[PDB]
Amino acid sequence: VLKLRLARFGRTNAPFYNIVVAHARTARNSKPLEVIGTYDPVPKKDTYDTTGKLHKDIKLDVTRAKYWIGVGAQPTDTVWRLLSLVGILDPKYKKPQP
Amino acid sequence: TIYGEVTTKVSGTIVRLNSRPPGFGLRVSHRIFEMCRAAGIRDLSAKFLRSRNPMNTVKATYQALLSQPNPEDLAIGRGKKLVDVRKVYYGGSVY
Amino acid sequence: DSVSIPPDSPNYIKVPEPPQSSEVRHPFVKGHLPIPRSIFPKKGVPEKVQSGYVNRIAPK
Amino acid sequence: MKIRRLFKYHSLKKKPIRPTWNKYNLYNLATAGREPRISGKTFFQQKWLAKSLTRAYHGEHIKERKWARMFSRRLPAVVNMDPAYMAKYNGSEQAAGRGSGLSEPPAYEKTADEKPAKQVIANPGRKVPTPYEQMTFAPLERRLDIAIFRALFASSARQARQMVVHGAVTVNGKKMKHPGYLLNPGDLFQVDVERVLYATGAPKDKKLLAAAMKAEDNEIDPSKPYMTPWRPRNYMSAFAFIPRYLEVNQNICAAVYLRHPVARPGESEVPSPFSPTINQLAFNWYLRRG
Amino acid sequence: ATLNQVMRGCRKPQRARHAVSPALSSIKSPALKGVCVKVGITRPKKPNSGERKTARVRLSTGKVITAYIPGEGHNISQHSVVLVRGGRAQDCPGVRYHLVRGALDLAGVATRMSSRSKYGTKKPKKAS
Amino acid sequence: VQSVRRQKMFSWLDKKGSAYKEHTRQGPNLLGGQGKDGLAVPFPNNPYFKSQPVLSEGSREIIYQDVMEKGLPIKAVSAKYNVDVRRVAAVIRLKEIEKRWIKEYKPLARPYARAVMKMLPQTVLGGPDQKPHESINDVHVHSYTTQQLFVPVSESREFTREDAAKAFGDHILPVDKKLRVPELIEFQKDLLKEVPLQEANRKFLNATAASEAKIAEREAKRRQAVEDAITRVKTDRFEFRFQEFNAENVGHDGRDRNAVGWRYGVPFPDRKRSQIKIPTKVE
RNA sequence: CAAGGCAAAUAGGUACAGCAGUGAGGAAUCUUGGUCAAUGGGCCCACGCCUGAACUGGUAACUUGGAGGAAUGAGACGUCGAUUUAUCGAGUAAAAUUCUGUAUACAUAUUGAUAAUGACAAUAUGUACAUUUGUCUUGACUAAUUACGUGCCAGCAGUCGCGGCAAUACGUAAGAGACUAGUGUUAAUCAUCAUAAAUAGGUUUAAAGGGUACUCAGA
RNA sequence: AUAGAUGAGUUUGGUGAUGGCUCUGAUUGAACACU
Ligand SMILES: [Mg+2]
Ligand SMILES: [Mg+2]
Ligand SMILES: [Mg+2]
Ligand SMILES: [Mg+2]
Ligand SMILES: [Mg+2]
Ligand SMILES: [Mg+2]
Ligand SMILES: [Mg+2]
Ligand SMILES: [Mg+2]
Ligand SMILES: [Mg+2]
Ligand SMILES: [Mg+2]
Ligand SMILES: [Mg+2]
Ligand SMILES: [Mg+2]
Ligand SMILES: [Mg+2]
Ligand SMILES: [Mg+2]
Ligand SMILES: [Mg+2]
Ligand SMILES: [Mg+2]
Ligand SMILES: [Mg+2]
Ligand SMILES: [Mg+2]
Ligand SMILES: [Mg+2]
Ligand SMILES: [Mg+2]
Repeated sequence: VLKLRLARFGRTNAPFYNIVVAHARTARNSKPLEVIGTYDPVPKKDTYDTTGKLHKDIKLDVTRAKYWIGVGAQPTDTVWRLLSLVGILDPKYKKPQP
Repeated sequence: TIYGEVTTKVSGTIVRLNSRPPGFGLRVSHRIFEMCRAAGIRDLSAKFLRSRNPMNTVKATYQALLSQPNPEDLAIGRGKKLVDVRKVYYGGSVY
Repeated sequence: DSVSIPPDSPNYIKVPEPPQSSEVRHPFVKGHLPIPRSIFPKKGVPEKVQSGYVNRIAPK
Repeated sequence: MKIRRLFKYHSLKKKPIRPTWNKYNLYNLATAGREPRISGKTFFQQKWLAKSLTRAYHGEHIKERKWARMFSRRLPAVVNMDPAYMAKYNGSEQAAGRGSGLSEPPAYEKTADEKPAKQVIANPGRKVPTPYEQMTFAPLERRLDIAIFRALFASSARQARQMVVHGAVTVNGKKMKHPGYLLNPGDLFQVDVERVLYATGAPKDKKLLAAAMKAEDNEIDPSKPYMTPWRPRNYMSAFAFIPRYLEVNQNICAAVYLRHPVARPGESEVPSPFSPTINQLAFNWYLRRG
Repeated sequence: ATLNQVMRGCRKPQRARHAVSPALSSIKSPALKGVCVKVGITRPKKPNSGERKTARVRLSTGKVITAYIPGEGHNISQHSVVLVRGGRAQDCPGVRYHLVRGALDLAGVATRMSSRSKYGTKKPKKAS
Repeated sequence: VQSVRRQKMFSWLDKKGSAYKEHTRQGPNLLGGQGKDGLAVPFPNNPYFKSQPVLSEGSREIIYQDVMEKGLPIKAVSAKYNVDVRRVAAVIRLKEIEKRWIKEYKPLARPYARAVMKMLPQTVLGGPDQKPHESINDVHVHSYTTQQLFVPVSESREFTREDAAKAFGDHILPVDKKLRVPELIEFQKDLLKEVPLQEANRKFLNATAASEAKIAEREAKRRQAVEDAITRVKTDRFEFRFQEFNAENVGHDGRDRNAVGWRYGVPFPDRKRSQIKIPTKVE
């Protein structure tokens, strides 16, 4: 079952992820079929910016992720959330308005 | 530095001197460093091939600094220019 | 754009250097990445890119 | 913890030259030997003597093990080339003759003739040599703590390191707390003004201010570390020189790292109180550390 | 040798050289533990003269080697568990090992003031 | 009682070294003194390192006002006063920080600036321009052009700089293209064609001004092309920036210096000597 | 399914090369922690359950990286070791003075995570503190000296060697040279070594031309 | 990837060769001794 998931890398207290296309039943950090992109959870801050805003750096190959999604790949809950922001899929969860 | 490369032999003590680009330094042995430092050379490489006799080592190195290929005698002999590419490129001898 | 570049950053004034003005020797990067599999045949035009291919394999 | 290597820093017996404006250092620098005798010393005894001399000034606060790896065998240099020559000549004349150039009469003949021969065609000042040997410790000039010392913002390389470790410096408008940061061409490092005044300002002797509270222009402020009115250090004029690879602004106590130290024909951009004979011996030591 | 003679395997490794401490070099160990079998004296060869204190030791591997006791004065005897390290007495044949003086049972020289690390002597702690 | 060595120190520090206790005269007062080329020497044993002049305070403003008010290209100002383009750009950056301080009502280090500038040699630009501040045509010595080559050619060949560049390598350029202000060569060629100096400067200004337009264009197209790949999707808390890239550029074996991703088959180099764990770039 | 060890008898389980841990062996290598919050996986319509993988805390200088304090300091007109009472040093060294607030401690805030869920910690800012020396070497190779004791004895040594009564080599004392939270030693690997030479060796007298050349294969 | 190629002690009454051994450089999932 092809899955678009995150392979955790980095050091202690410094998580760095790797968006990959691997088989479901395989080690988390094994060499995948491809590497779609990376993901950094800790938000950064613009160098010369004092407004206080924060952003998250995410490198992603949309063209390559779309093909795999179209042939039956099942992204995890976290990768699904990212693809929703990009506009490829619909949000799986939403904040209750009532 | 010296002109090109020189290889001399003095009774089983062969010395091979090589010219090196500027800023290379005197990456030579302890006896060649003194001769080059006294003659005015600053960039060179050396290698003892067969033997390392202290005396013949210095005799061979002295005969090598005198047996350098004269770039002008090689030109008149062959009837062909031997252009100094580094001189034309920079417009003169960049010491 | 978000905010103008201040005079502190080196990008305040761009002065491109001439060609062949440095010789930085970058080290060898250890490790490899998986080679993505080719999706189309090297030669010829495949059928996957023709019109109506998606509608045939994924009909509503 | 004071290590055994600092017990005699400005000793008048050993006479070491240190990177500081201390008066004891000024005397050891002024009365330093013109050329240490190396005639009888062997090749190792010369390389060691040159290493100990040069290492007492260049990167004195850096472990020997670390510098051995920081030492680079790449000695950069530039070449001046005016456009007037290029416009007229395209380098063909340099290959005249047999490839090296048109030969000129020997010197013992030019003095004999009355008229001087025509001048050779080439760039101006194209026969003077370049001091490559004196750029051995150029990599140390890239450190952030050294650049602060060469800009005259601190009284020594040890004090310029304190400013960085204590969060008093900011490179590119951002705080930098690492004295080993290797500056890049274009970085603008800026030190706090209050530290530059105390570092270069004259000592604050409470006895002088006693007779001051009673008796443009600046008033006397007895609530500041340096002595008011601010006056430069006593013997700072003897060490007042800013290298060419820096562009400083005394007003805001800032400076830009234009480029790396680069050699030129007849000039080097690396402060070193040692002749090319010593810098050449120190360069051969670090090729193989023996 | 012709390229053909090299194709058939004429280049063979050089004959091995014996190690100074085979018992340690063979198994790639820096030191071994052994039970002292005999503490005697060995005489140097032609040039040197004296009585070198040695110890016949039976290593943990099983080898029975002869180690040299450095320093002045030891406190080991029969059935003493001592630590053996590489080395060799250049004038005593068969004495191809040394004994660590800060070892299990072998004590360090108590009256040693220089090179205490080589003889396992704690600092005197005069002021402390 | 003071030792003999100290007694000699204070002896020299009172008669010969007393000239350095205070800086009375304007200009350098170093130990080596003036050299043969009229440049002080901070270290007598090292005659090659000389104290070079620094841009005077009033001179820094001239460069700033010319580039900002008159809007002249940096290349023209660099060639007018013989100041390197890398220094002209730094003078403006540092001057802009002064305007911020003066605008923010911050106290400058005026007492430290005036005293220090009296210890260094200066070069006042404008009318009294005795010598050029520095060399603006210095070329970097490429490693390929440092080799001793004697190419055998015809006895009557016109070996030019172009031919020499090809002899060092195929991808090498001559020094005519490695200059920071290449518009000067075109300017000097006009003086050989008996062109009026008034017109020779006009062409030079238009040349530099035209080149800066191109450079400014490439920069704009670059930054615009780097933001087209970033799709900003604001959220409740932060702003997610999705940078696009090609997942197929990993080389023929997966080993590419510019590849994106945490490479596999490599352990941590943390236990290696000379391993850098300090920021190497502060944007 | 068979055999042996432990356990079990009419029973018919177990094998920690799963995590932590114990014993043994050895020169030598750790906690019988917390949590499923993050990433991954299994089951499930869904919610949700489970996860010794995993993430985190702990132990060890094993390694790497960083901190580990800078400036002033001349008449305490003191002290110490040499000796030429003034020469040669300890020595700008110390004390003392003027500053900083580094590792760390504490507080606050943000973040790791979002539909919600935080075991544990990072980052930023504020305030506060100036905290050890150790070790090898000192004949030449190899940077660095004398004195006394010892007398081929005691010992030193990587190599050459030193020691037999005026030893720069041993053991002490002082000085000197150097590395430093490390320093030495042992073991090992590469290079040194063109010291198995494909690149690139050599064989009269130094290791090494076969007793001979017709000849299949092979160059 | 264009800067990258280096020696030293030791056989002899002595010289020049041959040929080993050892030191000089870098390192370890290292151990030990003094810290
Ligand atoms: Mg022997
Ligand atoms: Mg001692
Ligand atoms: Mg000893
Ligand atoms: Mg276990
Ligand atoms: Mg088992
Ligand atoms: Mg045991
Ligand atoms: Mg989980
Ligand atoms: Mg999950
Ligand atoms: Mg579910
Ligand atoms: Mg802090
Ligand atoms: Mg959960
Ligand atoms: Mg010596
Ligand atoms: Mg001998
Ligand atoms: Mg002794
Ligand atoms: Mg450390
Ligand atoms: Mg025969
Ligand atoms: Mg036969
Ligand atoms: Mg025979
Ligand atoms: Mg004979
Ligand atoms: Mg030989």
